[PDB]
Amino acid sequence: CDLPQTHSLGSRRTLMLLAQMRKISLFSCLKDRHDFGFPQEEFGNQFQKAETIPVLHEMIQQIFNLFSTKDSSAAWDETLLDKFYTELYQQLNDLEACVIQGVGVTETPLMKEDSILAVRKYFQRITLYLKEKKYSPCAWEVVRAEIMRSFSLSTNLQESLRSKE
Amino acid sequence: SCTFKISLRNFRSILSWELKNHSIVPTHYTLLYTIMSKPEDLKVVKNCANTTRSFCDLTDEWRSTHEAYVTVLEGFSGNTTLFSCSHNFWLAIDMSFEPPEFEIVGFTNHINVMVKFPSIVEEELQFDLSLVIEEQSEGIVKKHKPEIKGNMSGNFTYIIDKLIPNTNYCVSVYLEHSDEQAVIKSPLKCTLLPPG
Repeated sequence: CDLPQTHSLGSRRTLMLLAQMRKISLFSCLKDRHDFGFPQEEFGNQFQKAETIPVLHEMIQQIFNLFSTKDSSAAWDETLLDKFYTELYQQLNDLEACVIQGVGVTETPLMKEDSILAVRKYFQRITLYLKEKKYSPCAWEVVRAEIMRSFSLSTNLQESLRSKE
Repeated sequence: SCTFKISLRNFRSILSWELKNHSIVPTHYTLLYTIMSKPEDLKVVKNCANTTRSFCDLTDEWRSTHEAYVTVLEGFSGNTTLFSCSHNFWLAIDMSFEPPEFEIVGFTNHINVMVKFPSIVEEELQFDLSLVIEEQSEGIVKKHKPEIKGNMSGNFTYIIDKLIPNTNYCVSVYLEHSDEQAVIKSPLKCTLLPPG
């Protein structure tokens, strides 16, 4: 587990991989876009130090599964996806490490799973849109943007140092 | 053209738009922005609307420092829109930090690097980055990235040693995030310390 807050490269790398995974301009996609409603009250609220670790583990799992789909693997570049899968699994192991050890992670009530359920539902909405859009590149770009906006705010719990109040 | 360029002047993001004048010459422009989450909330920066300025600066307008703000420019030719190009920039990929002044003092055996960063409290600003001090002694290119935490709040003092007299070094100030992509190689300052 990562007890001392020295630095972090996991989120940084994953964030970069998603950036290089771009195909077209996002502003050129003003149609296949819609607020998916990224749950923040179950991410940044209450959950902070280690509390969001179980959520992140299952969240990345959803990301992994979604991107490992034959549909996603045919939308992005396999070369980038290869490292993406690697980084995702790397971070997955990093997160579950705290769950393996006797750290105060799974100490919270059913709320530790409730946040996860919210993620599964969030991704379900995404997949639903993808199905309707027939997994078009424009839709994927926005979907990727959502995952990019959500994932960044996922590890942001420790990366946040703007307001102490 | 629609060439957009952004520069960070003392933690402040200033963006400028380069437009060529073939025939029509638009003297006024309007800059709008939004988040990457959903391009449905189009917002326009005050003062940077219907103005004769070719650049727009902001301070707290960009709250999503951990996101990619999409850029859109509306080119108006007097009283009619001519063109509108779409672009996007990632702060964690660019973050061009050049304006900050940097000094270096070469002694008989050690180098005193002193970067002048904006005096600000790190506990009041979310800034995830790794400042790297570039070194080039006698042509030898080297890079050093020390503890930025609590050191980028003002004069960044870094001591470079393990060298020999007559070493001409060129120091550059750049930063990395996920990888060595944001190579903002600022004007290399070449200084020669006492020879031998």
